[PDB]
Amino acid sequence: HVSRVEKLPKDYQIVYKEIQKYLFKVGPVELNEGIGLLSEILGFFEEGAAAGKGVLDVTGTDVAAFCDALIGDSKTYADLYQESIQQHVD
Amino acid sequence: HVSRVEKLPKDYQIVYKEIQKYLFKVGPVELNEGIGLLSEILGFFEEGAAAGKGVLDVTGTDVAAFCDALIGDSKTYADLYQESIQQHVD
Repeated sequence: HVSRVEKLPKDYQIVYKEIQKYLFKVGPVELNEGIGLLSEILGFFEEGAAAGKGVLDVTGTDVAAFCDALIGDSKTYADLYQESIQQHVD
Repeated sequence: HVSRVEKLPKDYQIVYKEIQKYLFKVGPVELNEGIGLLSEILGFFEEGAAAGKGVLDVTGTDVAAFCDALIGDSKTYADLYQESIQQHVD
């Protein structure tokens, strides 16, 4: 078995590696929120591939601007976190 | 500010809610890996929307089968986790 990152087309992998570096430097500092963000970007990329898009058609040429639009807050993480607890009750 | 989940088209939100329930019952039990998986599915959905796809064009009609293909292992989480540490050095 292998990481789904390794299953991306090569172009997508190159841009993902740029992304990991960037987000480390400007994204959430916390390990878990950091991986949540990365996981999310990975899914953009996976659906991009499946849709027959080139990576820059997903991010645009300004990849940092793409990342920046997902870091504006942590409401998204917070939602997913709170929902999982509400369930773990179940 | 609001969760990006709330910014999805309504059809995508409906299928995401089905997904949260399903994954809770069959997905990783661990809180963090669970949110990582959810984050990833969310990105599939976000790129689906941006690409002009209907949700079932992203998941297929067998939504449980879609979820099942992302739960076959945790190599993907493990990768993202190990990479973040290697960096937090930096």
